[PDB]
Amino acid sequence: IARTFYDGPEKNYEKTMAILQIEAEKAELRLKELEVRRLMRARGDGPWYQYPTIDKALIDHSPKTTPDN
Amino acid sequence: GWVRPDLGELSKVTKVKTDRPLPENPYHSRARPEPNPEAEGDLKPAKHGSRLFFWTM
Ligand SMILES: CCCCCCCCCCCCCCCCC[C@@H](O)O[C@H](CO[C@H](O)CCCCCCCCCCCCCCC)COP(=O)(O)OCC[N+](C)(C)C
Repeated sequence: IARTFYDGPEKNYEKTMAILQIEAEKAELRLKELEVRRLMRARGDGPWYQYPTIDKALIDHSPKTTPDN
Repeated sequence: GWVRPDLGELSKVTKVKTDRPLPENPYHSRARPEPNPEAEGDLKPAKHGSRLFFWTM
């Protein structure tokens, strides 16, 4: 029965280790992502949460019929 | 010996030569804040996919 239908314990052992490593990495990544999101929303210095500002290319840098603009 | 200017002359844009130095900062501007650094590097696939709850990709 063991030869025909089942395998050794080493296979399940090492598969369990691989699964545990994947899940632990995923958990640490989720926590890190939450912290990064909080920091980016608080500060705004990162790529995320970059709300638009007025484009400076719309400014007209020409004499304005009045020296004091 | 004065000649009256013709039409279209007094409205011309003319060059003027002066010794007055060009102002360095007439608007009295401050130092602009430093921008966000860049998005540098090569894109790599997401680590363990989406990582959303039970999904494996
Ligand atoms: C000498 C013996 C004396 C005592 C006899 C004891 C009787 C025991 C027989 C009863 C078997 C119970 C069913 C359990 C089947 C296990 C299914 C599965 O777990 O096994 C698969 C193995 O496949 C097997 O071939 C399963 C075949 C059994 C199919 C059962 C069907 C029986 C129904 C018969 C009904 C009558 C039909 C006629 C209708 C009129 C696993 O697939 P695989 O991942 O690859 O193999 C991994 C292990 N390896 C790598 C070491 C090989």
